[PDB]
Amino acid sequence: AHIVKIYDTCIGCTQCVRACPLDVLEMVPWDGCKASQMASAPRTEDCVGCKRCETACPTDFLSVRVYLGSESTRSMGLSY
Amino acid sequence: GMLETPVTSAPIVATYLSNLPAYRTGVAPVLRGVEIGLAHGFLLAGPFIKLGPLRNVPETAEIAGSLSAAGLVLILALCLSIYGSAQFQPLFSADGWSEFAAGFLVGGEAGVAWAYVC
Amino acid sequence: HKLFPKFSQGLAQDPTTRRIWYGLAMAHDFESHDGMTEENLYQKIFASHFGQLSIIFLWTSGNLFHVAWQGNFEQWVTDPVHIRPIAHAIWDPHFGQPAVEAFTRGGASGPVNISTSGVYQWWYTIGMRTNQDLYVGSVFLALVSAIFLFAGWLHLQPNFQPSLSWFKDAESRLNHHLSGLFGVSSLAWTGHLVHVAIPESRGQHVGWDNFLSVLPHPQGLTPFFTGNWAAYAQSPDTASHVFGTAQGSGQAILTFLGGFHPQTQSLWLTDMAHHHLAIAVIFIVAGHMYRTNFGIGHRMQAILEAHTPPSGSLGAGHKGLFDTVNNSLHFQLGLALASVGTITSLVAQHMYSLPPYAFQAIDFTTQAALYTHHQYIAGFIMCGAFAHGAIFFIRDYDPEQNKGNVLARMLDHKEALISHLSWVSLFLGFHTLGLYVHNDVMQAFGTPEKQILIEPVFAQWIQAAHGKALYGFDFLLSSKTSAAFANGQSLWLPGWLDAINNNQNSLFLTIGPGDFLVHHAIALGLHTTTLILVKGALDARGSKLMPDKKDFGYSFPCDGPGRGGTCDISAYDAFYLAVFWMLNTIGWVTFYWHWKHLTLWQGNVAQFDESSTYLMGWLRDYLWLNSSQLINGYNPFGMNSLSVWAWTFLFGHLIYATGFMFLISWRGYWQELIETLVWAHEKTPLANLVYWKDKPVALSIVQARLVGLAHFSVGYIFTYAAFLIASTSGRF
Amino acid sequence: THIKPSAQVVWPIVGQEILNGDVGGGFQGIQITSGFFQLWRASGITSELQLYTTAIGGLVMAAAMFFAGWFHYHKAAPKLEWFQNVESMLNHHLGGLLGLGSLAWAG
Amino acid sequence: DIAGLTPCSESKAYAKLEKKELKTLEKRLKQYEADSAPAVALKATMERTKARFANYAKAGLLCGNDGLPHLIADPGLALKYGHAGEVFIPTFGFLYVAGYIGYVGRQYLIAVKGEAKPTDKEIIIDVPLATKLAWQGAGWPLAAVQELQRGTLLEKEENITVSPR
Amino acid sequence: PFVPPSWAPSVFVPLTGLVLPAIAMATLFVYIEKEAP
Amino acid sequence: WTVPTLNPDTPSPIFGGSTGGLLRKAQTEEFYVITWEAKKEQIFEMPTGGAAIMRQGPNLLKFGKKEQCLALTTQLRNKFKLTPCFYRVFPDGKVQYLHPADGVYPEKVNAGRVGANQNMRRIGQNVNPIKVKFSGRMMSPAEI
Ligand code: CLA
Ligand code: CLA
Ligand code: CLA
Ligand code: CLA
Ligand code: CLA
Ligand code: CLA
Ligand code: CLA
Ligand SMILES: CC1=C(/C=C/C(C)=C/C=C/C(C)=C/C=C/C=C(C)/C=C/C=C(C)/C=C/C2=C(C)CCCC2(C)C)C(C)(C)CCC1
Ligand code: SF4
Repeated sequence: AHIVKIYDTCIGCTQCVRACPLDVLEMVPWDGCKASQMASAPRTEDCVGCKRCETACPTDFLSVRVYLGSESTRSMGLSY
Repeated sequence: GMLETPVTSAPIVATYLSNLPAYRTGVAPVLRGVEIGLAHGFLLAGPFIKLGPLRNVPETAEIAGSLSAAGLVLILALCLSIYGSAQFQPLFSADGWSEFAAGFLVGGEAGVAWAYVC
Repeated sequence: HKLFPKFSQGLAQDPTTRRIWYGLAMAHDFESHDGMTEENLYQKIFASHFGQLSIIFLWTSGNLFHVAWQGNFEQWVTDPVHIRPIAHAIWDPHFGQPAVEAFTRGGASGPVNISTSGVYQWWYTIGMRTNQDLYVGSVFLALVSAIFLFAGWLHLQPNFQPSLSWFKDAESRLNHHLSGLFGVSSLAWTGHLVHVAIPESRGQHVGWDNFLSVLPHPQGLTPFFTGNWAAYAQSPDTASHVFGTAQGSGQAILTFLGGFHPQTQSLWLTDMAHHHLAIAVIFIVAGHMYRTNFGIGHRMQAILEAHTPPSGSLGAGHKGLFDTVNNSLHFQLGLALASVGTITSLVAQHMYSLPPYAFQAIDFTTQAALYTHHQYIAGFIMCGAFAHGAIFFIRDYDPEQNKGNVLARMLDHKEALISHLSWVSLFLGFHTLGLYVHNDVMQAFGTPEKQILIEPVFAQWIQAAHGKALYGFDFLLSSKTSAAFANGQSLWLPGWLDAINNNQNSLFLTIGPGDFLVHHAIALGLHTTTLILVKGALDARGSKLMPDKKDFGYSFPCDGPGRGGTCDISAYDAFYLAVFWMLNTIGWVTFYWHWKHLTLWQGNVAQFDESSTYLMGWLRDYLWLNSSQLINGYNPFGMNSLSVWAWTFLFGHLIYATGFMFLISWRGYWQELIETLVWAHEKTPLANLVYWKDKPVALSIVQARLVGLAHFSVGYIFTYAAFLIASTSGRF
Repeated sequence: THIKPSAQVVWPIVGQEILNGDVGGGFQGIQITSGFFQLWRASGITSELQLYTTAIGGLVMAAAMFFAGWFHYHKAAPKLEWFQNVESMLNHHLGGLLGLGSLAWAG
Repeated sequence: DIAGLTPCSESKAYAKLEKKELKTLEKRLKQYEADSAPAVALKATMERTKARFANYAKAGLLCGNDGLPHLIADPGLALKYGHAGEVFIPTFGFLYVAGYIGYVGRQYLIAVKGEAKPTDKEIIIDVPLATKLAWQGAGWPLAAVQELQRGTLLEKEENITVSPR
Repeated sequence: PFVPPSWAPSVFVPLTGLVLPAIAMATLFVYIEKEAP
Repeated sequence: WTVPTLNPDTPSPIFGGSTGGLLRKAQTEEFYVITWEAKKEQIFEMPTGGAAIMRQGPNLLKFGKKEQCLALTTQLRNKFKLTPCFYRVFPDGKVQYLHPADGVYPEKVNAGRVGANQNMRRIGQNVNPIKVKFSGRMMSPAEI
């Protein structure tokens, strides 16, 4: 399973969520930004590590980070 | 679903594949092994005789060809044995595949020995 | 899940074929295993170093055994000019009778290989005369290898495991190593030379039978304890001495004559004896420097805390560096590999020009093989030095324990470092390539008198400073009225001058504008490879494209296509890109070495002087010309003894080309192809009853770069070794 | 049979003049391998004047093609259903282009 | 002379190479007419060859054991033995023209950064401003050392760096 | 008494060329594919 | 909103059968089953290759990985304005519902979700790799 972390520089633009091809991230209530939205990664067991989320994030630097960890059958994207 | 095809789903092809010894579902793995070995060693005896390095020296071409065929059958039986040792931890079990590999060894050596006489 | 690999349960739970390759590639990276502590790390490293020692001594015992049983060593020593050294016999049942006839060269019973490794000259110089001595040496070294293997097993046992304080004791280890392992070993080698190897060259057998009854000097130990040490330099070997006999012999055991023996064209044994004796005394004195449990001695942390200059030009100086060398193993391995690579370059540079062993430098294929071998060894070891330095920065560097010292101030001005390395690389590339292309255009248009030929007056100035009377500068060793010339004249200069004013040896070869252009190409290759390696070491913590690069590690594939795309961004990938330049640079130095020595050995150095100033002269007169007998090793008319080097030449071209596949084509093509193969196997009847246990996937990106660079380098080495050995052995 | 076809000459500067080699016919230039000479002899061309006239003609046709481009983009640009008449396009190209081409060439 | 090199006017392989090139040119010449254009071209080639060898022997070049001109790159040795026109005067000529180009480019960059569209002046060149800076850049070493001595040649540490600096 | 006999290549070369590589690859293949308890 | 259930007797879309379908992962490990309710009969692109007619009403397809179900969900959601949901099916018959596991799609905020894997700091405030050496495994410094 890979390691996906969310950092407090998130501005709740929801871009990372709508970029993941695997439905790993979601938006939660929060009070740290004007949008009152923060990302969260409750389903990192299905994450393949494609890093579309990191591409979609506007902040400098990134507020979502994917650390490629141990591989499984789900993280390798195997249909077999 | 699976792509419907007159090659993958032909009746006479299905009966022919059901008649071959890898599919009969109720014969012993030793019998499957000796039949598969009597087929494959008999066919493998050929090109070692006709094309091997001793093919033009008379009286020794068939001897060296069958001896190399028997060595290759022994290597194949060792491959079957280590495949069964790595795979399962009636044909698809450890005891059944070990009986199948021993039957392939016996049938392949018998097929090479029968091809030397023929 | 599966057992293998037992050090990583993250790899053991991998359902793919990636598990096997990553268990192989991560077996010896002990710092990142499951449950690895620091004491366990040092203990496994200590046992692994024992294992390397045992493999080295088993390798040497095998060389000795195959020379003693299959070589012609007892026949080689009688006429070492006209008899080829035999490495080992050939038993290849795939052979035919022309190959058995052609590899039965002489004087052998069957097919044998002719050695280029130079072990006969070394063994004959250090005193071997018979095969039985080599058998005794092989049995002794197999016994020593078994002892080191047992000690590697032994120091892992729980009553024999050393503590962490034993490994981090730096003063005791430097004192014992510099005293014992250097000075006592050099003193014992002086003892070997004086007691055995000098009398064997005098025609007298000194073995374990009679060494307690044969005096090395006719007055033993009375000049040594009287202090009359000049008595051991009296009556050296005459300039008409036949090596291995008593004709023209001497009595001295410790001289300093300079130059070469006249017959063997090699260094004097008494000079090497007083060499090892002097440096033995120097290392035993140097090993009494640091503070062990005796009150006297230097304290290394106090030395590092002292050397901080005023005005703050180095900041905090060397403060806090003792806890970054002693606590880190990658820093120590980087220092060790930097030193050993530079020393290996030194070994090659001083063994081609000052050949130590008897009847070396008349065996030309041995010269070329030894130089090329140790130069490529040095190149790989230097790239490993910079790689483990980048690994130090990623894993072991603590910035709070280095606040203001020299190592942090290197990270502070890293952009100026990389920029000035970029400037010298671009300068040397533009002007060296421009001068070569200019001279190629002048040679093409029929006017060689227009071509830019810059004379190397600085290195010729150095050669005149060392005593070479060809360039007419006449200063400091070349002028008779010099102070250094007059002071060194009685003792070591008359051999050095006779050997440096000979144009038939490799001692300070005559140089010119081709040598100019190639030395600046060598500077280009060194500064460019240093640019990639230093830039990988310094941008390892992070760059502006990737500020958190230290959080991913040393060897990660990429960071994805975002931010413009980040391919080959890790420090491992900078190592990967720098191995190509290392191979390039050592290829330049060995093309240059080999072609200048081929033109020396043939006689026409004018051919090199005329053709080395333009790259078409290289391609025509070194690569095309010297590969005629190579590629004629086998042909439709027959074969000869060079057919194995022709097959190895094509073999290297093939492995090179196959590595281009892994370097050019990348993963996702192959992963889609393997998915179609998985479908094809699971749908084929009577073969889908057999099914894989590990799921087949493509090679990973980092694995692709390693496999491509591996095939690339192996094909590079085999191609050039085949060409070099075949040309130098076939034409001489 | 004893003259090498050459139709490129270099100017005498920086020594590149050596490229003008002895191709025969009292000429010095670069031997060409495009095969234009054989194509011109096969077409019945005998003088340099006819080749010059063909050069002027081809230049005129180039000017006509660039005018046709500018015209059919900026002044009178065909509609989409003109381009989609593929049956008519095949008829006109098979008759007029290949057919009348090889007819006029046979002529 | 220097490094055992003979002068080219004294070297014999120099004259041998001159004679060999004239021999190749006259072997190519002797298969044409007298007043034809290949004959005129080859005679101009031979004239330039003789003039080039006379000019190289005139300038005091040093030839080697193969008869080719060698250059001396040491300021004091070349100024002592009269070889300053081959590296030393060419290196200061190059530094003049290279610093010319660099100073004109730097003044163009600083001139176009002070506008509302610096990139748009970088793509589409302001030709009058470029020609003005190109003519004014002849006093570039004086202006360069004056910008060096005022501290306006350098940017301070307001530069872009990485988090470990 | 060091010299190995004249038949020693004809036995030792096919031994470490075929038989010990086969035993080594078979033992390593069985060790790779073993399930953890 | 409550968690829905899998009806195995749901009619599949009209499709002639591809070679890019299921493999032995469906029989040995898992396969994922998508379900949506259509408004009309209309052709869509199958993510495994080819075209297929969906039926008016409920539909049912089974794929081999999660990304195929997300690709079909994104296609049916952005082009046809539909609300699908895909499940996880084991060879025992165990059914695991997900997407939307909240019931509301994750591209908009909903109360009741608990934030997981959120570091409450910047990325420059991570520790150095020297601080996490000699743990039980490899650790990136962002793990703590
Ligand atoms: C791939 C191309 C190729 C081919 C066709 C050959 C062919 C040959 N080699 Mg050479 N060899 C090759 C590559 C090849 N080699 C390479 C790359 C090397 C260097 C590594 C060598 C090194 C080498 C050596 C050292 C020697 C040979 C020898 C031989 C000869 C006998 C080999 C033998 O007995 O095998 C046994 C043959 C088989 C087991 C045949 C299996 C293939 C069958 C026919 C496939 C059947 C498929 C079938 C149509 C499917 C039907 C399906 C249906 C039933 C449902 C034969 C002419 C020997 C010789 O003396 O040369 C004359 C020999 O000593 N080769
Ligand atoms: C490095 C070890 C090694 C050794 C010792 C040999 C030895 C031999 N090979 Mg080579 N071979 C090898 C590696 C080796 N091979 C590799 C790595 C390749 C791929 C590059 C090949 C590719 C190859 C081909 C294509 C052919 C050979 C052949 C041969 C035989 C030479 C021809 C001959 O005149 O013999 C006379 C031949 C005989 C007396 C009959 C050979 C039968 C042997 C002796 C049976 C061995 C019995 C043993 C139980 C087998 C199982 C061993 C296993 C359990 C470890 C000889 C036995 C030829 C051959 O097979 O000859 C028939 C042949 O056609 N080899
Ligand atoms: C001086 C001793 C020395 C020691 C004790 C170490 C120790 C280490 N190195 Mg270092 N290093 C060294 C020298 C040393 N190295 C040298 C000389 C180089 C230059 C090549 C390097 C370059 C280097 C890199 C780039 C890396 C290391 C890494 C490592 C660590 C793990 C090694 C491992 O598990 O891979 C196991 C090794 C293999 C599986 C080797 C595979 C085979 C290679 C590619 C060669 C294949 C050629 C083949 C043999 C030719 C056959 C030809 C055929 C025809 C016969 C370990 C700390 C790694 C690390 O620290 O990661 C953070 C790492 O990434 N080293
Ligand atoms: C022969 C092939 C080749 C050449 C010429 C180069 C050249 C270069 N490499 Mg590359 N490299 C190569 C192979 C090569 N490499 C390979 C196989 C790899 C492994 C992937 C690398 C990996 C690599 C790395 C990792 C780095 C380099 C760098 C460099 C530059 C070094 C500085 C220098 O010498 O500038 C002199 C310039 C040249 C020699 C290039 C020729 C420029 C010509 C003369 C100018 C244009 C002429 C003409 C007007 C063009 C007309 C074309 C027309 C269509 C308009 C130089 C451009 C380094 C760098 O960027 O340093 C600043 C660097 O860090 N290389
Ligand atoms: C079958 C078609 C065909 C073939 C084989 C030829 C053959 C020839 N032409 Mg002619 N030509 C043709 C039609 C063809 N022509 C047409 C349609 C035109 C008007 C555009 C011309 C206009 C033309 C001119 C102005 C000249 C020639 C010349 C020549 C000769 C020179 C070599 C050459 O052109 O390569 C051979 C060409 C081919 C092999 C490919 C032609 C394919 C055509 C375009 C499509 C045919 C498709 C057909 C239905 C199936 C054929 C499939 C395939 C095997 C080709 C050669 C005899 C030269 C000459 O007269 O020298 C003495 C010359 O100056 N041709
Ligand atoms: C790039 C480095 C470099 C190197 C290796 C050389 C090498 C040399 N220089 Mg040159 N030179 C250089 C750059 C260099 N130069 C530069 C940049 C300048 C302008 C400042 C000069 C200006 C210059 C003059 C005026 C003279 C030399 C001379 C020499 C030769 C002997 C110098 C000596 O013995 O002192 C050791 C070498 C150095 C310290 C290297 C730096 C050289 C400095 C700049 C000048 C040293 C001159 C020396 C003190 C005078 C010796 C007098 C001689 C009769 C013994 C030697 C070949 C002398 C000569 O012509 O000998 C035949 C001489 O008279 N050089
Ligand atoms: C270690 C270096 C080394 C190398 C590279 C070689 C290489 C060779 N040996 Mg020699 N051998 C060696 C040491 C070595 N030997 C030593 C020290 C002895 C004395 C015991 C021998 C005794 C010997 C005999 C009697 C013969 C050879 C022969 C050969 C040749 C054929 C290969 C073979 O079958 O050998 C087999 C190897 C042995 C019999 C001894 C090696 C035993 C050591 C302890 C193995 C070490 C294990 C190794 C480090 C790791 C293996 C496991 C790993 C691969 C997974 C080949 C040139 C044959 C030959 O000469 O052909 C013409 C032959 O007949 N060797
Ligand atoms: C990355 C890194 C690293 C690495 C680095 C390296 C790898 C380096 C290299 C280095 C080197 C590789 C160096 C070298 C050096 C050398 C030198 C510096 C030398 C000098 C010499 C001299 C000085 C001499 C002189 C002389 C002469 C010439 C003659 C006369 C006499 C005399 C002797 C005086 C480390 C580990 C730190 C860590 C951190 C990171
Ligand atoms: S990596 Fe692929 S899966 Fe993991 S988050 Fe970014 S997009 Fe979603």
